[PDB]
Amino acid sequence: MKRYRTLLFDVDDTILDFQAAEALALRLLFEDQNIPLTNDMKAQYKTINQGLWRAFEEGKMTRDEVVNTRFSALLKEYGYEADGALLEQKYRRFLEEGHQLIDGAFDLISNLQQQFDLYIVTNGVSHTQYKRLRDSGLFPFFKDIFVSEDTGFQKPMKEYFNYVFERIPQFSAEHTLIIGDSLTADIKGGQLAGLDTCWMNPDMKPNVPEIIPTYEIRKLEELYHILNIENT
Repeated sequence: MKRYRTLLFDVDDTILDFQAAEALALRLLFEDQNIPLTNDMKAQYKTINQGLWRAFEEGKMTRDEVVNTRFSALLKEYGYEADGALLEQKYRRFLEEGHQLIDGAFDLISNLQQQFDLYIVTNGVSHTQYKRLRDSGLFPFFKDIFVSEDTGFQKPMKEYFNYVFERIPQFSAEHTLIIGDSLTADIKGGQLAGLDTCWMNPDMKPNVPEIIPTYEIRKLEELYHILNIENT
């Protein structure tokens, strides 16, 4: 039977609770600006932010443009003249203080480190991901951290994965699994790159693009059975 050797983990909403970090950072940003954060505004922020990150994944926008325009795009249509780069800098500081964990992530990663080689694969801002991984105690369990900004490309692009593969000693695709919550960055990314994929989908979101993962789970602890190792 197949035994994976190398696990590539996405960060946000895979092992760290990015939703929680985002929720806190948005609240604090809007309090900082003394602007009421209505349900309608929060919903539009999420749609705008999602569309801009997708444009970046697709190669249609730089990440800097994504993060430096999302808050000006939102506030401008609600009638506020806003400096998108300044708002992002404030948001960024608050986001970098949120290192909430996904349920079971610490115990899972600690257990897997004993039997597999673990790596991080992320499109997130390098400083932000390093800091949140350090603060949550996850950082030392990973052999390396591969950030899109070093590569010239981003998940799901095949060239991002080429960069990662060249930097894993004795890399074998057949013995590698990528685990992440994004159909578009992680699952499409891994599939393109010749990897088995594991979709973290706790909320049983639909698969609108029909990007089919090798596995789909709701909780990280379901990995023990997929990886065929005993939980401890």
